[PDB]
Amino acid sequence: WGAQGHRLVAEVADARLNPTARAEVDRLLATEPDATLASIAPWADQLRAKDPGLGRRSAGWHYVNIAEDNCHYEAPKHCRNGNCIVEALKAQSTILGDRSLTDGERLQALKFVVHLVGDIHQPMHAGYAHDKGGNDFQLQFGNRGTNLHSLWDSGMLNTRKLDDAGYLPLLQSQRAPKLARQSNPQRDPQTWAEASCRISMQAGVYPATRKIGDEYTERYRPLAEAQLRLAGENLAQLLNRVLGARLEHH
Ligand SMILES: O=c1ccn([C@@H]2O[C@H](COP(=O)(O)O)[C@@H](O)[C@H]2O)c(=O)[nH]1
Ligand SMILES: [Zn+2]
Ligand SMILES: [Zn+2]
Ligand SMILES: [Zn+2]
Repeated sequence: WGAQGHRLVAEVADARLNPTARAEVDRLLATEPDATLASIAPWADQLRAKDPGLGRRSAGWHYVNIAEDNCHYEAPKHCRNGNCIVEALKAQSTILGDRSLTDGERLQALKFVVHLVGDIHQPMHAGYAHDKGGNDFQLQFGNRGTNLHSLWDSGMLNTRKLDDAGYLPLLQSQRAPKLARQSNPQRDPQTWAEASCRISMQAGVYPATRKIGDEYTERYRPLAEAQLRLAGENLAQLLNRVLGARLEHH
């Protein structure tokens, strides 16, 4: 996603934290001036500016392109050296949960988990390798040139002309998605990447022409918005497992 999609995933999740996860998230955020779950959500995309070395190391962590393999993930083939979103989200979830680490280490992991649960719910972050997740599929959207990747990351969301405060309650108004009955931080990333890949391959998501407009928005913007809600609910369920496992006896 672009920055707004990332912040909205985090805003959906933030309100769904259990009291233990609320307190631990707040404690980690308090170590960095002005940090909220939402404000840190775009951080991992900003590393060319903020941390070039980490930026180069983590660039591949934002996606996993499995559509040519019919959305069936295989770590050795699709994720050599762990350099993809499935294995990165698993590892950052483990790091985040490791209470023996420093606040700085666990806050960095939190930044990645918040971002990556967003990205693993963006269809075009789990799509074709051969066109770089739709980045190479250039098209006209209304009167403006873009590409299929950017259309899904932000172009459709931008059609609402809402700031986060306007967009958030719209996402919250949707029918609740059915989640897994339990969080499994090591197994759910693959599930989510494969589901996102299947959307990238759904009929019409790749349009039959290179000139689209309101018909495309009206059909697929609801699905992008459903994916933001789902990502936020899945992020809260994951943080509740990693950071909120005990109320009594914490
Ligand atoms: O197939 C691709 C290629 C790139 N990216 C996004 O673009 C960023 C920059 O990739 P690159 O142009 O530096 O390889 C990645 O971190 C990722 O967020 C994708 O989502 N899918
Ligand atoms: Zn993104
Ligand atoms: Zn993207
Ligand atoms: Zn990203």
